Amino acid sequence: TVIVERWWKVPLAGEGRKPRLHRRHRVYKLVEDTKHRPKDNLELVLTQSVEELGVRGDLVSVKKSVGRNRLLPQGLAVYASPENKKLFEEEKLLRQEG
Amino acid sequence: PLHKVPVGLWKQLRLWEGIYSRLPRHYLRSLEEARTPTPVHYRPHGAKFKINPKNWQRERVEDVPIPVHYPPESQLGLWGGEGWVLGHRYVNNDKLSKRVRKVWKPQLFQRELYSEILDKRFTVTVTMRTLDLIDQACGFDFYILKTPKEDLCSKFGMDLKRGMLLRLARQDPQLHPDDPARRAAIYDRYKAFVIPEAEAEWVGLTLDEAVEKQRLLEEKDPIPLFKIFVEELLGQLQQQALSE
Amino acid sequence: AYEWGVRSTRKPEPPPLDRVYEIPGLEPITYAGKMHFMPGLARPVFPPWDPGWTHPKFRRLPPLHEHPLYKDQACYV
Amino acid sequence: GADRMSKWTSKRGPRTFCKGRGAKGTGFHGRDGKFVQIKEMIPELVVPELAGFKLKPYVNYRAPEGTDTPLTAKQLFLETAAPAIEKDFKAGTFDPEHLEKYGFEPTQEGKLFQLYPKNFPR
Amino acid sequence: ATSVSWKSRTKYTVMPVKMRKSGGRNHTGQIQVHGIGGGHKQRYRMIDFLRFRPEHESKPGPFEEKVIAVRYDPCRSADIALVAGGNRKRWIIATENMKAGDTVLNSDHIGRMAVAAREGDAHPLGALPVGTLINNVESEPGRGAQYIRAAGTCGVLLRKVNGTAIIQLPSKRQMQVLETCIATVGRVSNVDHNKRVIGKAGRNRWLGKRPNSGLWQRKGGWAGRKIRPLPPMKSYVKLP
Amino acid sequence: AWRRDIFGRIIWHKFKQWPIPWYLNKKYNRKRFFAMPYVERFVRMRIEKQARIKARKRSLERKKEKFLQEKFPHL
RNA sequence: ACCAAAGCUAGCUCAACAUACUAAACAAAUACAAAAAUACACCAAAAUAAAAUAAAACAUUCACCUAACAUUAAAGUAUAGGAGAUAGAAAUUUUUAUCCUGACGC
RNA sequence: GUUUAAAAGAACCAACUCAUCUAUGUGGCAAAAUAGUGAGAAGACUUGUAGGUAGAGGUGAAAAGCCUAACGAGCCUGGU
RNA sequence: CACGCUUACAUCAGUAACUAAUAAUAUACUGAUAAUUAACAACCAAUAAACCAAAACAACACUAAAACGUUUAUUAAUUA
RNA sequence: UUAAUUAACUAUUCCAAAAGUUAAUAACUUAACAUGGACUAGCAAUUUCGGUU
Ligand SMILES: [Mg+2]
Ligand SMILES: [Mg+2]
Ligand SMILES: [Mg+2]
Ligand SMILES: [Mg+2]
Ligand SMILES: [Mg+2]
Ligand SMILES: [Mg+2]
Ligand SMILES: [Mg+2]
Ligand SMILES: [Mg+2]
Ligand SMILES: [Mg+2]
Ligand SMILES: [Mg+2]
Ligand SMILES: [Mg+2]
Ligand SMILES: [Mg+2]
Ligand SMILES: [Mg+2]
Ligand SMILES: [Mg+2]
Ligand SMILES: [Mg+2]
Ligand SMILES: [Mg+2]
Ligand SMILES: [Mg+2]
Ligand SMILES: [Mg+2]
Ligand SMILES: [Mg+2]
Ligand SMILES: [Mg+2]
Ligand SMILES: [Mg+2]
Ligand SMILES: [Mg+2]
Ligand SMILES: [Mg+2]
Ligand SMILES: [Mg+2]
Ligand SMILES: [Mg+2]
Ligand SMILES: [Mg+2]
Ligand SMILES: [Mg+2]
Ligand SMILES: [Mg+2]
Ligand SMILES: [Mg+2]
Ligand SMILES: [Mg+2]
Ligand SMILES: [Mg+2]
Ligand SMILES: [Mg+2]
Ligand SMILES: [Mg+2]
Ligand SMILES: [Mg+2]
Ligand SMILES: [Mg+2]
Ligand SMILES: [Mg+2]
Ligand SMILES: [Mg+2]
Repeated sequence: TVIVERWWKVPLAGEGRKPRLHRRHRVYKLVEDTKHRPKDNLELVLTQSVEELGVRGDLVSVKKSVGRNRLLPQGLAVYASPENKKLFEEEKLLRQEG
Repeated sequence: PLHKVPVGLWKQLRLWEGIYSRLPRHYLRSLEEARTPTPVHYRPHGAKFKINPKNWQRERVEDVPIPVHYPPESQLGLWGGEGWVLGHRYVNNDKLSKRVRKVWKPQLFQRELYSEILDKRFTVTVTMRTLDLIDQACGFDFYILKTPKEDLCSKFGMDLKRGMLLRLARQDPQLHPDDPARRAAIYDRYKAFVIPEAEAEWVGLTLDEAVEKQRLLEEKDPIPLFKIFVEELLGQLQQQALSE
Repeated sequence: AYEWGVRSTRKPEPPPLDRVYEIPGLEPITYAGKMHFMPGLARPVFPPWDPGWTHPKFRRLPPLHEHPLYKDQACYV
Repeated sequence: GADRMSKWTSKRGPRTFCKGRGAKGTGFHGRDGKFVQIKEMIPELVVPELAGFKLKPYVNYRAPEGTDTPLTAKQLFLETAAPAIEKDFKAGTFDPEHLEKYGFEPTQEGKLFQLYPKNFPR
Repeated sequence: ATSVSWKSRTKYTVMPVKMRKSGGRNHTGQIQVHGIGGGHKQRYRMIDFLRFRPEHESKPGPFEEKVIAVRYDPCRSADIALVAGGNRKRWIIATENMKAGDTVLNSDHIGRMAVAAREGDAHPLGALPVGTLINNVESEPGRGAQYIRAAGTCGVLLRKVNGTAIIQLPSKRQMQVLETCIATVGRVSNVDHNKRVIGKAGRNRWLGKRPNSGLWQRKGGWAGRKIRPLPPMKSYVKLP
Repeated sequence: AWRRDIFGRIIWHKFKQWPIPWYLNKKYNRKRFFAMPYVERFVRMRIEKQARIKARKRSLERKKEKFLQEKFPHL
């Protein structure tokens, strides 16, 4: 994904009308490149016992490549959303008792 | 000689007239509404007013969406709502230099994505922003059901949405005839996007497809006039019998 | 080996089915009702057309093994 | 050079171009290259007997004409099927499930000269 | 419009089929190769470059065939030879001393003993002596003799190490392949093709070579006697 | 059937008798019944031309009525 | 005296209203080489606007340039400009229905 | 047709294909002709029908030739 | 005869004028009436196999390797 | 073209992206495609040829 910005400013139109663009308004400057920024980490909760990451029921941050190629398609981990986090929380609550 | 109605409303008049009017009102309103898509390439600004760094006064700044082009090959995949950016640039980042036309294209990837509701692996040409939107929505079907048409901008995505909505509304046992418990568990975690059947089959349809479906639903053979004549004769005979 | 067929002169493979045909439990909207092509609609796959009444001249040729004189031992005529 | 206003006919073309003037085909090409005519495609002109037919191509000038009354479906029904249907309803034998005896036909492919596909020329 | 190729023939045919030459014209219609066209009417003789090809899959053992006749071929520089084996005939590229009424062997059995290298023999490279002259070599086992075919041209087997054959091509370059690549032993027929003398400008028009353009172009940096080192050995063995 | 040919016009296309269905006929398959994105301009042009013809015919009738009224003051 | 000149009509142009916008004809044939009744298919395609002008030149730029929001004002203001030629808002204001439509247009 | 064991990109010379030289013609027979006179004439040959290569190009045995009578780059329309 | 123009073709009548680059009259104008008749020509089988071996009087040859074809088995509506 | 601005495309190379491989944050490869940013050359794109003599 590329991020571009206009050189010449566009005159305003605040009455719900579309801005009156011109030929020179097509001059774009590449102000940011998303593929060049430092990539973030993907946090996932394991549903099985992985040798590399850890035991079942653990939240770990792995790189997006492995997170999308190994854990999710094979069912080794699920998303870190609260809907799936509540299940792990109740599983831990039931496990730590007996 | 002038047009009484301008050309800007001829499409709206053609929609309000013809067979287009016989379409369901929910689909008509879904096509009428014009929601601005999410900023995918241009970076928007927060506040509506801004202090001019040169003039030191308040001025209203309005966001102008940058026109993007979607090739027909984007409709066969899920590019997350982006496409080809056609524009101009100044070489060497200097205004006084020449003007050069440029076509920025997204980095395409041949990826296979598995869906839970349909239980099939589709080889869809998605991009890094598509994968990031998927991981942000925490689910392929979650992303499909949450992102609207104006954000998808993909006929393939609209077809996926319509199919999974029809499945959720009909409670199709064909999902897992062997595991009804698993079928119910899959259906329960998507109960926030339940849409009735009267509208679940009119979301991922274009104008021509909707017109064709309405034509197929309204297509009936002409009733022979013998039936109408026999009905009128029976009515007259009943009236003559009751008037005696 | 080297196959004596050329991709440009061979019969082309039918185009890939539209993305509406990969949606389980959904009937695609095609142009089979209007009996003519229109852009934007799906590609209707038609069943094998069977000429219920046998026409002599415009029918396909029956296979070799269908004939009653078809035998397993090849004869060198 | 050439013309574009006159109609493109069979005489303004080469030997390899032989377009028919509009006649209807009556057969196909055989085996040895000849033309095999089919007796089922040729129009069999069904002409009746005009010997005992007492009618002339002209009418008497003293004969009066009639008011222009186009025959319509309702009048045809009232003349043909209305009496039988009314009699059956008065007798109590009317059946809305079967109306074939009054002249109504469910489909057209049953008889020879169907109406909607228009199998007969004239 | 776009032109259609003449090569629509899936079945193999011993009889020469007709061909439609096209002078420097691609499927579009523009001239892409200068100096081709206006040639004599020529047929096309189908050549089976896969030498070791059994007739029936029931008996895949090495097989012997007999040469019928060695004829001239207008498509290539070498002379063709019709050879019949079993119930089918085929055109192959005749070697130097291949005459009418000769015996040709086609084998793929690799053995610890070296096999006597004849001219008609077609054995894998691993079973041939380390100093032989071969031609019509292959790239992969079962791919086809894409390499040397010209009249008089012949490569030389150099060494065999770790189950891998090394040959030297007419361009003095080394080619490393697997020992299962079937090749024909000996030199290609018509070794006097380079010694020929075109008598007049008419023979070029007969063969289909239009003359060069007359635009006098000054020589650039490309011209000159460039003494380049020998390129590295080209290997086809996909090492893990 | 009411068809819309490539010329943007609406025609009453009749049906012909065929021994094969519509999806197997070479002569009928390569016929196009739809409007291209370049035909709307010509459709609008024809609409404008017809509107102009009707307008000038109306003006002619109006002026002729005026002329007749000025010629015969029988009112 | 020949050659000759003169008529006032066919009709158009500009607008306002306006049903709400590809007229009538479509018996048969009409995207085979159109007006040819008749056989196992194939059908479809997009990718920025350019310059001729000005800046007495010409490279950055050059209103409209076949994309709707109209009108009275803000205002030719803030701003954008080889800071040159030129371009150019917005916030915020005004707009009361119908008939009275024909022509100091040929 | 003739010379030649020759169908030898041989030679004389017809139909045929080009156009060397001169004379008429220059709003002429003709927007490139006629007459006389020349070269090739079994081949790198002429020609009938039909298809393709399209102008930021096509093509070119380079003349910066030809691309429907004006080609240092065709014609029409639009910008105009 | 093939390609191309469509009636300019044939009979009667007239040419004061229109067309012939001029008169006569008339295949080149005007009006009317009739016309080219198929055996010649156009359209007028596939499905797989057997099929290497030139045309030049073609006996047999050279190189530039050469257009032009039958038989077999299954289906080709059967009737001026 | 040894003039001034430098395109698109094609052959180089590099980096980023993606696919991945090894071990207790580290090192390495890219078959056909393939995006963005830099490098070398062709194909080349626009413009001009100061004045008194
Ligand atoms: Mg305002
Ligand atoms: Mg003309
Ligand atoms: Mg003709
Ligand atoms: Mg003719
Ligand atoms: Mg007959
Ligand atoms: Mg050869
Ligand atoms: Mg060759
Ligand atoms: Mg040379
Ligand atoms: Mg030279
Ligand atoms: Mg310019
Ligand atoms: Mg200027
Ligand atoms: Mg000036
Ligand atoms: Mg401009
Ligand atoms: Mg500045
Ligand atoms: Mg200045
Ligand atoms: Mg000679
Ligand atoms: Mg001279
Ligand atoms: Mg002469
Ligand atoms: Mg003289
Ligand atoms: Mg001579
Ligand atoms: Mg000479
Ligand atoms: Mg001779
Ligand atoms: Mg130029
Ligand atoms: Mg050129
Ligand atoms: Mg020169
Ligand atoms: Mg010169
Ligand atoms: Mg010209
Ligand atoms: Mg003429
Ligand atoms: Mg005269
Ligand atoms: Mg006459
Ligand atoms: Mg320079
Ligand atoms: Mg230049
Ligand atoms: Mg420019
Ligand atoms: Mg220039
Ligand atoms: Mg100067
Ligand atoms: Mg001077
Ligand atoms: Mg001087």
